[PDB]
Amino acid sequence: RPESELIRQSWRVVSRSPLEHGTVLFARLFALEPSLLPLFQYNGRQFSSPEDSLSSPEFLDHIRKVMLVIDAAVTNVEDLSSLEEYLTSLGRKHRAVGVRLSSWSTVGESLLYMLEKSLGPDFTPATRTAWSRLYGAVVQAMSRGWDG
Ligand code: HEM
Repeated sequence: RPESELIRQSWRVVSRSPLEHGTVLFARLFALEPSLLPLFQYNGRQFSSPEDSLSSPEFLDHIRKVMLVIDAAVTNVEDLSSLEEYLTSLGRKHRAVGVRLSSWSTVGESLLYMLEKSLGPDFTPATRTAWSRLYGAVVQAMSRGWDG
């Protein structure tokens, strides 16, 4: 695939500094869908504002976890079937946390925004298409966690 190469090349730029980039992803996400903010319940407390989340070590650790799952998907882009069972359980966990299926599309748009802003001119419509497809496939596996 030429898509798989576009993904690997674009990810190299981002994975240089995963917290900085994942911070962008989450800041964008809460800008679009502020109702996701209460789902992060560290020590039984909710964040009042999006900027509160950025001072939480647990929240920042979650950004790292996110970037690592995406790294795994990129590493396995040629065959994502090997992550399917893991992603299904990840889906189930997030359903339990309170993430709705519809919110995954917002996460996807936030990921695309982060890529667009990091790559600028290098974020070509083919790169965008490749990432939408990869992310779509991740979500599809995760959505198998919603059957019950
Ligand atoms: C709306 C988006 C999301 C919300 C509200 C959310 C919320 C949470 C919460 C509350 C936890 C449990 C506490 C913690 O470990 O920090 C969690 C765990 C986790 N999240 Fe997310 N999350 C989101 C998106 C994602 C995405 C997109 C990924 C990866 C693609 C991801 C990967 C993880 C991982 C790997 C864990 C640890 C799961 C485990 O093994 O127990 N999360 N998430």
